Amino acid sequence: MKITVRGSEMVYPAAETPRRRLWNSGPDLVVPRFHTPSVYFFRRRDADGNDLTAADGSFFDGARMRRALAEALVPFYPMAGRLARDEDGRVEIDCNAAGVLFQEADAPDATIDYFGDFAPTMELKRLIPTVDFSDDTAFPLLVLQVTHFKCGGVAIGVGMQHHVADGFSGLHFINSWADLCRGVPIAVMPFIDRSLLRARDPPAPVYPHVEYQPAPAMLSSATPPAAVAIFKLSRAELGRLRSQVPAREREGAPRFSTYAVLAAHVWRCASLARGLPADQPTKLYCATDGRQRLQPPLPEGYFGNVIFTATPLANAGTVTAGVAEGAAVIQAALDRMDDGYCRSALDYLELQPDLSALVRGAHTFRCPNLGLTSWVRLPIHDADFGWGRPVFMGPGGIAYEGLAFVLPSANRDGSLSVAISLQAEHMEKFRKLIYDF
Repeated sequence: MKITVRGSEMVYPAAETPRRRLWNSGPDLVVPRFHTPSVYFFRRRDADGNDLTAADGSFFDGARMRRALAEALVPFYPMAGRLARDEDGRVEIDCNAAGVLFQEADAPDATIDYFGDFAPTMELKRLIPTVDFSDDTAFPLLVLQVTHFKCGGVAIGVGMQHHVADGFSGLHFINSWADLCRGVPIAVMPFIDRSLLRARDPPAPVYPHVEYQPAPAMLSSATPPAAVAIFKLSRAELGRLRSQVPAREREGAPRFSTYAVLAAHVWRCASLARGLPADQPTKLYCATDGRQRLQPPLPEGYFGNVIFTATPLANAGTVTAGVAEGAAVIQAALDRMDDGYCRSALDYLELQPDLSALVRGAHTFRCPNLGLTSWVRLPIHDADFGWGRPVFMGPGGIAYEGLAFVLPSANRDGSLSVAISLQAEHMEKFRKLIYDF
């Protein structure tokens, strides 16, 4: 489709902000080097047919948005900074207010329906500003593009460098930016001090942290194309999937989380689709929010990365045997993510000679392994700038196979969607397995 950029300027904070280097904790460091993409979609009508155009005739006015942005970058000032390194070469956030990129764009001939079910194909990359990554310290930490489509639809494309914050804090920012645009004040101010996640001195890990160890390889005696798709499960279908996993009665344990059950189903379908034999090890990466796992909990508004990863690992024979079998492995891995495990992780990271080596990429999630992230308890549909809530929010283009995302439904109908990337041949199979229960 045809998209032209009609305007692009750096936006700076609306007031004086602290000039300082912001220290990064271990979890702030073991993140992807380039911008993490996400996209919001908005329609001009509310499905009841109601026009969402404002009384002043506005609909995502770039000027009002840029205004509210500059304002949000005051409390959220690190978002306006750049990367940098200290004496020791440790990456940190140079809070220099070098600003965030804001672009407006037009898709003259296409409606947002061009994007269909909104699967995170690489077609979505067009909705986010292109970044020149030639210099770590050159590029802005946040780029934004508002694209206006034929028939009145709007996309907001977000590219955020994850050293500054995880998805939880990123959404806190986006939602605060929207709050201000809609004319409501920021409910929870960010708390900006990552020293709360410093390692103990001396470090004292008590687990080996399997989550940072190398992922299993295919058993031995050109990169295949990567397909991306999205699959919806109704509240009723999820209920039926759950009812297939016997409650832990004689056990006395709580029932498996819905997350563990759905994740086991996805892991199973992916492993079957990939044709893994029973003796093939496979590792699932489940990102976990440490904010409330740590004790005492971090301050409300804590601004940064607090991600700790549960990595269930089993032979494919176990995962493919049944959803119950996979769910038990997954729930056991989730259950070990307590305060002690998370603090041990901080110590483990402190002992590493090179954190950049633990960063996960295409090599981590390629067959036989898999990443699964849930956004189900994230406020991803709360970004109402004054012209309505999004009808969809998702990842903005998955470049390689082995990543899956669970997304709640915007209309609150209790449905979930699974967006996933696999090798093309495996996706062909997966399409026919995901609903086969």
